[PDB]
Amino acid sequence: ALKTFELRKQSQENLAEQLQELRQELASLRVQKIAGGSGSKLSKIKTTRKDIARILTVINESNRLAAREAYKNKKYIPLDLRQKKTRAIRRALTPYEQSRKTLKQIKKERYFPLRKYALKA
Amino acid sequence: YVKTWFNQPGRKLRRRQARQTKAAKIAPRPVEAIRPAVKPPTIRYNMKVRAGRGFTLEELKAAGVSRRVASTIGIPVDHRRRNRSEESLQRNVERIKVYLAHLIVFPRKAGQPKKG
Amino acid sequence: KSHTICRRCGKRSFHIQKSTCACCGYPAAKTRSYNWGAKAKRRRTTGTGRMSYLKKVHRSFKNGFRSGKPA
Amino acid sequence: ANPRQRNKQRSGKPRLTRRNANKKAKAKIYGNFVIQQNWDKHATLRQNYARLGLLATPNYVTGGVEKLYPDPTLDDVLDKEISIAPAKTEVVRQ
RNA sequence: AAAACUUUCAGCAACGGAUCUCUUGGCUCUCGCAUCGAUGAAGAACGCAGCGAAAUGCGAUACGUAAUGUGAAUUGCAGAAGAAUCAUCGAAUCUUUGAACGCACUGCGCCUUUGGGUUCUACCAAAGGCAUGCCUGUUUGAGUGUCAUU
RNA sequence: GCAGAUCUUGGUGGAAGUAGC
RNA sequence: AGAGCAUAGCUGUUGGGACCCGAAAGAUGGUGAACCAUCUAGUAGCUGGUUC
RNA sequence: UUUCAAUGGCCCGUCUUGAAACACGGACCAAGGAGUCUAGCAUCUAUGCGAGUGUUUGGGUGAUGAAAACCCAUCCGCGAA
RNA sequence: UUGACCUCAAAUCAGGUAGGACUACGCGCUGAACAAUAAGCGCAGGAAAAGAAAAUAACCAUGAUUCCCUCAGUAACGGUGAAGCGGGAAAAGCUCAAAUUUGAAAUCUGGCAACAUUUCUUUUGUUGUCCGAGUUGUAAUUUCAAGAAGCUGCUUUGAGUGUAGACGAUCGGUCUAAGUUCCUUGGAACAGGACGUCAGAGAGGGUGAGAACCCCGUCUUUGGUCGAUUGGAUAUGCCAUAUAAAGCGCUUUCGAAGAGUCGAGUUGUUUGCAGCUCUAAAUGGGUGGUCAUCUAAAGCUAAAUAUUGGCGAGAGACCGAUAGCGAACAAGUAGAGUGAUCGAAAGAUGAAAAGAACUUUGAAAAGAGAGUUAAAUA
Ligand SMILES: [Zn+2]
Repeated sequence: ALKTFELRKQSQENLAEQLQELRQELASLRVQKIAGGSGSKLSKIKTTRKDIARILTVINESNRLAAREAYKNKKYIPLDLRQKKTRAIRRALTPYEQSRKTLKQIKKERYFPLRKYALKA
Repeated sequence: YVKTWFNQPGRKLRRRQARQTKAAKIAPRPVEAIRPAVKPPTIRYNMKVRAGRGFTLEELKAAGVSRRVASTIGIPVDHRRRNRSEESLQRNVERIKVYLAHLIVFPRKAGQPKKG
Repeated sequence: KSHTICRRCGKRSFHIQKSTCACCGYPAAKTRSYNWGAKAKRRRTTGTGRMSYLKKVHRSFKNGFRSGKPA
Repeated sequence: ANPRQRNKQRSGKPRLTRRNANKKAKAKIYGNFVIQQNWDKHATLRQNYARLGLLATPNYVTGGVEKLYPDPTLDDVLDKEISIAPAKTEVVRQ
């Protein structure tokens, strides 16, 4: 099984060039197994499905990372490159605008803030 | 519907843990604010003295504490209550004055621009 | 017959003449439920399906819906 | 018994168990550093305030108080000036 | 009157599942917490497990991939030697439906872009899109408007 | 704490190898 | 020249489903005069039963 | 224990009825199966204190389970009047 | 005419947002029967609602809301049934409209361009510029508790950004006492007997029968340690648009206060509310006993409170397979019904499958000789 470590230090075109070679290989084993396949064929399929998944991950990981870099310091970015969390969290007041106060209130907390004190018994 | 009190000892513990939670945040200052001394409003109870809601503005002015400073050092203000007699005024003015004697107010850092 | 499958609940309760499901209230947007159908509600409420996304939300609440990559 | 709770009983997935049950342990003190150093973690907040010489309540207490060991006129209220108060403890002096 | 037959008793064999013992279940109480959805939810359908009775898990990356941790398993078989039908989990993926949204509800489409191809103007395929109400703004054009207009 | 409730659930009989198919 | 107050138990009694099984329902909301779910443990002077 | 002999012995429950007659219920066995919990009131007994009496709304406190036990500030109820 | 303004439309224009689900608790609307009752419909949150007096009272007066106890089974009403006071839990207050900034719209959204920042390449802002909004009114100031404007002399001050350490919270790792000695029984020792050990650990579970010392754990831990993410403070460097902004004090100057509402008549629902007709005032108006009290017709607000649901957790004088959830197991499954809906029965070989090889009879199922096991009376 190819490791993700050396699957992440090559370009996409050759990385996509590894996609179809694994695709027909998986397809070929299915042809062999329906005409008589040993236990290795079941594993060789099982190994190659995860192997196809591993390289598909690094294609999608790198493609998104390319999109994230391209849409850095942009005001509006695609919905895919955005936080999800929950729907209500995305609608709540941001911490900045929850901290907004009128200039009347700023003068209250500047001249008369809650003091730190103690009572001697 | 029948209300049951099986959470009675669990409410006692929960309320005590809130007092400990509150005291941890505000370490040396009292867990309660000082309350005035008032007299209940009936012929059945006007001889008793109990605690009020807050000190009147005329009581704070005599004690020397402004209504804006008062809230910041744990002295509640009751804009509704008034002093119809000199005994209520003096009973609660002394209460504020005693409170100020036993009070340590820790200094605050102040923004200070260079000139002007 | 008088009923066929439903596009929303798949149960054979979709009337042909009215084109209205007798089980889930299709094609109306609000799913058909009644407070006197307590047992019926327990047969289709949350938790009787995959709950695929809701399970993900419960798993992600512990760390505050964090994102990014670990160091 | 619920279909939602039965669902996670029938699953192989583990519960989102959170071990948070810690009773009888009191909140740790922040805010003042002087109070934090001299604050013991076993005693109540009444016992710690009294030991450090402070007042937990400037009013009455609405119950009994623990007993561990057996014990052995407007002019003079307005123009007066109370002479502060002594510090009973080294913490209050600090 | 013996046999048979009938009755009673006992022995053994059936029948049945009581009782006893327990038990990864229920029930009740208390405590902590606040977390669904047009960034597609709850639910439904259809698929993937080498076989799995179901059930569970997962989504064409299909009983999962990445990352981290533990460090040698898996197991009814089988299978790999950073293994694991493991745990954690911040990254990716997540078929058709469903508030379900191009029109319809099987199909029929629209616009744009991209590409095919040995059939290159076009055609075809794919992708991107294409619901409604309402709010802020942008752009454009009408008016039977108010004027401005020596 | 059961012998009854045309009691509840389960098991099992005579009718009967009968009625019959 | 006050005998109460509190708790526990016993007994009686009045409410709650009120010893158990029992009487056509009616109403609300649904499904295709009918059917289904809930209110409901509805209403019983009466019936049957009620354990050493 | 079985069986024999002598003597005796009407089927149980319910309702009815002086009584029965009755009419009901009962094929058999196992398991389940019906005066319970709670609020108020009154009598009686026990227990505590007694012109008093009642800690548990709550507060204090409780390191060995801390929903227990222990402690009681202000009221209030019922009595005394 | 050009051209401004007001409209009325359009765009697969840019940025957004609503629906559905859950619904234990919560807030509205609606509603029968046997009562804000079930249902039906609408809408939220971690709580909701309520909430800083058009409130009580008649006192030596109280002082937002909410919840508990009491008042009290009382007043009142016709069996229903409160509230003021009183005792507790918790406490926190405020924001607009009505004033000329008028010596200067001082205010705001957006586009664009840089610079930052992050639970986060996902987040959130700053600065500059242009456009738009806005004078039919955006800021500062004011909210009756006052306040404004002057005057006066006392006391005051950051919506900045880093570093360091301490103190907390949250998440994930890591650290941890002592018999498996001897004898007997047994298939097995975890039993009995003997001799020992540990114990801040003699909870519980597993292991071939009752295990503190075989194993996981338990105690230490109300912590040491390693990281990660964070909160409020402290210390300190830098920056600071202060020609500014406040509190208090004093007056030969001023002081705006919410209308198809209040209220009146009348008709319905359950006094409140609703319709309909009419429709106000300015020491006025409301509610109380001439007097007292309050200041409606605009808005926000934590905590104490609730919680058969959701994410977990710890328990119990509970039930023990006809019980306890319908469901201890393929359980809302099988199955039934056109459909709405309805809806079961069913737990236990043994320590180990060692699940009966082999021979033999039979068409087969099975049987018999054997065989395994402490036991096939498993
Ligand atoms: Zn349907």
